[PDB]
Amino acid sequence: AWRRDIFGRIVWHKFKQWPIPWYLNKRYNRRRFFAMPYVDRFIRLRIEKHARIEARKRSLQKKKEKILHAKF
Amino acid sequence: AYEWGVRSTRKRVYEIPGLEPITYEGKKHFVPWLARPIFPPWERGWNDPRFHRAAPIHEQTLYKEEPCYI
Amino acid sequence: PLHRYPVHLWQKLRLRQGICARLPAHFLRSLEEERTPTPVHYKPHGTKFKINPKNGQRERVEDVPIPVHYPPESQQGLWGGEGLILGYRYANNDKLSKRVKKVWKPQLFTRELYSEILDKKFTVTVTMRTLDLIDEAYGFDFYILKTPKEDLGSKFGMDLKRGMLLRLARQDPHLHPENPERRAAIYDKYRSFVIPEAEAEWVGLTLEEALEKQRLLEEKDPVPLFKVYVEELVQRLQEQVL
Amino acid sequence: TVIVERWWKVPLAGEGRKPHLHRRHRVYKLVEDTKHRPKDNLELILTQSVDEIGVRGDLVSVKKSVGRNKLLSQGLAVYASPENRKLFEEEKSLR
Amino acid sequence: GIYTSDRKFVQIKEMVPEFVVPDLTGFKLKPYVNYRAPAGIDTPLTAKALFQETVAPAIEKDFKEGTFDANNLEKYGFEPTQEGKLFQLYPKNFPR
Amino acid sequence: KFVSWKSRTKYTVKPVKNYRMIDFLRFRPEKEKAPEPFEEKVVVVRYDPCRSADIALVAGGSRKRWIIATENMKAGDTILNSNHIGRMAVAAQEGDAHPLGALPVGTLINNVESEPGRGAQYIRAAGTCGVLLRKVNGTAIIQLPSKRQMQVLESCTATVGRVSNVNHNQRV
RNA sequence: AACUAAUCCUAGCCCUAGCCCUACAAAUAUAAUUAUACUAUUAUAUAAAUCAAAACAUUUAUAAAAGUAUUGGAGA
RNA sequence: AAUUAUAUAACUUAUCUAUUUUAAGUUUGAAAUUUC
Repeated sequence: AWRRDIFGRIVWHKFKQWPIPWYLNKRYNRRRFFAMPYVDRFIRLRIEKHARIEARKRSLQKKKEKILHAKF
Repeated sequence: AYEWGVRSTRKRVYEIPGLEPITYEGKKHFVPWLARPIFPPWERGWNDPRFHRAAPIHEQTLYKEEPCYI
Repeated sequence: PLHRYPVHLWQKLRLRQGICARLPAHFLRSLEEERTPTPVHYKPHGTKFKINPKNGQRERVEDVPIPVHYPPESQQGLWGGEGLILGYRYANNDKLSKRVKKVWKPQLFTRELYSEILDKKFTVTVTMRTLDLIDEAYGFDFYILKTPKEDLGSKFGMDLKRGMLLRLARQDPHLHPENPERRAAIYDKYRSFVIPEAEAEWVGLTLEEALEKQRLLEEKDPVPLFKVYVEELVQRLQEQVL
Repeated sequence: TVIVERWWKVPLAGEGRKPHLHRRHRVYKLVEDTKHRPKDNLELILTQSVDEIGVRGDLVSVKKSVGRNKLLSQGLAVYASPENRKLFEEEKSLR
Repeated sequence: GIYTSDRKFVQIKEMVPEFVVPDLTGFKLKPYVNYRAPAGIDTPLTAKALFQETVAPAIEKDFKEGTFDANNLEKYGFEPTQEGKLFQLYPKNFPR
Repeated sequence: KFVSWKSRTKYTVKPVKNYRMIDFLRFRPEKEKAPEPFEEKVVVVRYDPCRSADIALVAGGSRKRWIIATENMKAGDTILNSNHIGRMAVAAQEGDAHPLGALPVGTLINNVESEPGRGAQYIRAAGTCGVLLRKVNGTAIIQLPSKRQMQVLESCTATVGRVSNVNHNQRV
């Protein structure tokens, strides 16, 4: 199933075989599938980072375009 | 008498009628923002000695009211 | 870069797309609508225009609500709009005196009230103002149902409202068990608040609860492709027969 | 109930804006607080007998907590709603 | 195997994999194929193709005869549960 | 990493890794006895590392339990523990546990409890003795080592005699 | 015509514009990345100060009307 | 030190509680200001 990790990302969680149910398994409950409040800052950075990535590739493309103009 | 044992180590939505509160049972893991489910008895399907517990003495067929001193 | 829509519009965009759009309209309206709580610690201006004494000119007026802090404990009780006013005080109420940090606490109490709809006596944190409102509302059950969420100012009260609305809506026999004649009287007494069962279910539900409920409502076990193809084959064969 | 008013006049925001509060605008004056006052009077009906405040069945005006903490808490007094008030007089009429 | 209390190893026969080796006698397929043999265009099998090849003929015959009902979906090959089969499609209970 | 060491489930007379579990509720009915007066034997007067006074092992019936030793407690002595409130003066052997009602005024006592059932908490140090200043009906006055005179119900248990090391309070 | 050296042009970036976003297996929060039980499972109070007032103390920003009326150790 | 010292703390009165016939004073001082 799709689950949210402690980093705020949504990732597919593959289920594991256990002899006891989840509620009787404290260790499985010990595993954290919830995001902490401080991840809100990270989420904004991810959106900004994605926007930054688009800018960087465009800058990278511009440098490659210089080669086209320079060669021809 | 002196008390032995440091004190440090010493030990709504549900009430609404006609509806059942949502719980993280579907999630299969605890989350603070969902209600704690009430779980019915679990059935392993086989006997595990490591987790098996001996039956009480009184329920034994050989239990006798008279005390036998050995 | 820069976000075309401000951060506050991010919430609106999320509500307009995904499971939030699929949420029931009645519940969506309840969340979207915001109603100002009845003033308690401040008096709104009676008139919208006044003559300034200095210039003798009519000027439009504005209302400044006093800041009031409502602790979560109020969400577990039934407060009649009273709240903790946190701020600074001047000793003896003269500006020439020292400033002291002050927390003003309305006197709070825990008392028991009987609910006819639920036929149970609930021990609740309540203030004297709420008791007057209950009498003005013509009953504790009436007060919970009549009072809006903001004026009620209690999650516990909202939970009672959902239960009362759900109880009234369903004509549930659980009301006053083994007294069918008495059950009808309670429904007739509070008949004004009868509403569709769907709406009553979502009254007072938290956002996390609402999203999970809608997710559960729309969750569907995967359809075995055998069944899907069997119906498709039969439909195609039946269509061919036509 | 506590009522407070800002000491410092806040510049008017006009027709459709919100004034921006400042540090001196954060200081408030206490016009009235029930805590400093003695308990205000409250109207209640004695459902039992209490010493030297009357007898069961009478309507007495007593200070809110003083009446509430002693009479109502023990159960001596009760609140008089409009519905039970009309019922009580009808019951008293039949009495 | 399982390590029980007292630090003693106890091998479990069931958990020990057994290599099922097929008989290659009479089998005409070898590691390599002729360059003389033309290659076949890849046609990955799908549920639609599998259902059409196996399940469709039975229903088509039954539909014309009229001996079709919803209750008998298992008759045409539906499995209500994977329990009872040594190899369960979901959840997978066998190794590669 | 701090775990309480006072976690022994079973009361024992053997030193515990050593700590010997002391009993400050003198009249605890031992096995195979009704809540009636019972007698015990002082097996040995041992040394307690965790207490200034020396502890004397007192055993009766099928139960053996450590207790504080009085001034004249010695090995082989017999110690009586009675719950009955004597109509007349009850025979007093130093170290015996008796209700304040049983004892007469002026008898030195130790290991007294402020409230019935509380257990001995004062006069547990070496050389400390409580004097029964006054006795009336069900109330008695006992002078604690702090010199604070307290009035308690006669149900409270008092052990006759002073604590061992009679000259501990006189140390210079 | 000498050794050490030197020579080069893009690697890429920067500012605005535009634009919100909705981009294998196996193992893992236990001791993370240890294929199955242990042990239940959980962040955060005005932001302050520095700083300015040449120190320091209330105090110190974070379309036009207009830097006007006002406020302020009436001073920054 | 001088001067104040509604941090708090106490008492008195309210307060809040029982019965039943923090604020305002004052005091300590968390401190503040000035001088040494």
